[PDB]
Amino acid sequence: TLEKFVDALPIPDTLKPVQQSKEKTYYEVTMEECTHQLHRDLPPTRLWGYNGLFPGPTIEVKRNENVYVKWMNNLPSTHFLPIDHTIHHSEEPEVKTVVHLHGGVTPDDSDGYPEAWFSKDFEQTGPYFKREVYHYPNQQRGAILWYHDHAMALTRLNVYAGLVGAYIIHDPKEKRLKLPSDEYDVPLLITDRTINEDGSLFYPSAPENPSPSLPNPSIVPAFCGETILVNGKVWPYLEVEPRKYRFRVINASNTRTYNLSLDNGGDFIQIGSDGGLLPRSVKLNSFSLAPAERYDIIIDFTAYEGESIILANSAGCGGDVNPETDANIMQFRVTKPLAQKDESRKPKYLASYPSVQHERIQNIRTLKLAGTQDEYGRPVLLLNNKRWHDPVTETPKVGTTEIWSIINPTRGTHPIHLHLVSFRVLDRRPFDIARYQESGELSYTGPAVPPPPSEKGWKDTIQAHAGEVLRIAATFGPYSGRYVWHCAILEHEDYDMMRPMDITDP
Ligand SMILES: [Cu+2]
Ligand SMILES: [Cu+2]
Ligand SMILES: [Cu+2]
Ligand SMILES: [Cu+2]
Repeated sequence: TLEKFVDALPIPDTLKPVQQSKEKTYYEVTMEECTHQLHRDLPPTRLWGYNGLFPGPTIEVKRNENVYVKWMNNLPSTHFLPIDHTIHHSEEPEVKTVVHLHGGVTPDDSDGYPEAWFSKDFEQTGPYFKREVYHYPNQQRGAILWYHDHAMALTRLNVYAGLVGAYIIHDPKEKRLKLPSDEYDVPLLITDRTINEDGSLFYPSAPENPSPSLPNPSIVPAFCGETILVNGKVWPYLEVEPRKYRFRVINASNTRTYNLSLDNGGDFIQIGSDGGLLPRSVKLNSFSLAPAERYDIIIDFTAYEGESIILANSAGCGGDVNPETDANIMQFRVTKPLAQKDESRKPKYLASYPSVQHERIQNIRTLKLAGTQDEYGRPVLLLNNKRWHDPVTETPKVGTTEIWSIINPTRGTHPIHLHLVSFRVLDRRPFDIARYQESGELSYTGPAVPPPPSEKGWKDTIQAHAGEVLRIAATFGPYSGRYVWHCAILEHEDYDMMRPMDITDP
């Protein structure tokens, strides 16, 4: 297996507009079969990429920039990854695609609804499709967003194939904080993969111990890659200057949760969560990062000139972490000479607090993380006992604020994500699990615990741990329409831990 730290980290180019005016910015991105080398010692890999790139081009926008992206499909009619035709019921094309701007404050027909998919040149289109050219008005806080495929029953596959990319919102009012910028502001999209000797992607076509019950192919409830990539390279190194850098850390992995640290025991400074700048910077030695979460951090290399510091990982996936493989993410080498004085800062005071506003509670939704079992013996994961196709039940009123109480009686954590909104985190609290499943009755086995400082700002994707109740608060708006919410573990999302979320007007 593969030598760590032999390839330089790619930094995806910033996409140039096809057309741009003071009034609007117009982009085109076309999904393409392409080939790229993921490691010095691998034959080139066949992948699917936005504009033929893996990752996709980084998109950079200003707050309130009036942006249009025409997302196009120029992919083969047949997939190269194992499709399990038994998981959702229809004839439709095999390959369907739709692009979701994760974290985007987006009108509903531009949010990438799972059933607004389209095939090559939009020849066929799912029943919720309305438009070719998506509109992102970016009337939101500066933040790290990312874009990826969201097609019904295909998300885990189309993302694994390479359909991911970063999208950054710059709010000019933050410039005065003098945070590291430009070359010193670098996205890190982390994706675990398993790669065959011939260089092709491997994604499992059935679980461990294929019971000869199951279909072929069969969806699996979890995927753990043998290798870790950052920005499309296996275990890369990045040469940095001895100074402060900002990194936009994005977990673009299907299932895997990371728990990140530096091997010299040095510290990160977190300045931002999914929803933007935290009110105050937080010094951390480590942090958890589940699928779809984003951490905006500063790493201060000033005193570590000449050193090699590994970005390490302690969280296992399907087993204890292996020191020689998945315990490693990437390696910094502090050997780039300074291009100029480091005029960047690491302030304490970042932004006005979340409860700067008084909201009033319209509704309290109690939501259970559960899971029946299917025809073939496989676990099916469900939000509050509903399938995706059942009539909508999460129906908040535009303009109003709800508390959502997520109850997780399962043995694992679920990163729950809501489209459109970001939200504050209130608390987590433990409970009698056997009692909850035996009777449907909820008894707390300890006090409510507030979030850690990492989670005191704005979030859109949030870890709900086993045996706990998580409470979040969201004001739903500013758009009304048809959106979704789901577990961000893609293997779960596709079967069937995803439900519609209607935000109503009258
Ligand atoms: Cu999203
Ligand atoms: Cu997503
Ligand atoms: Cu899940
Ligand atoms: Cu989603």
